[PDB]
Amino acid sequence: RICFNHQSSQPQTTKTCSPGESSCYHKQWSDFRGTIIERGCGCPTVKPGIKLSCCESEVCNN
Repeated sequence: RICFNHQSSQPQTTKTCSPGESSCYHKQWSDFRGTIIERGCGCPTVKPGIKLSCCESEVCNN
C-alpha cells in the first residue's frame, strides 16, 4: 500500500501508509496560487468545492 505525499509539481515522493492508515487520498483544487493538489494516505474532510478523490488502493493520488 503506497500513497504519493507531495503537491503541485515538486519531485514526486511516495510514503507507505502508516499503521492503522491504509487508504489513499487526492485533494485537488485551484486557488490564488493556481492548481493546488494535496495527497497522502487516508481520506480527510474538505471545504465545499474542493475535489476529494479517495481510493483504497496503492498509488492513486499522483
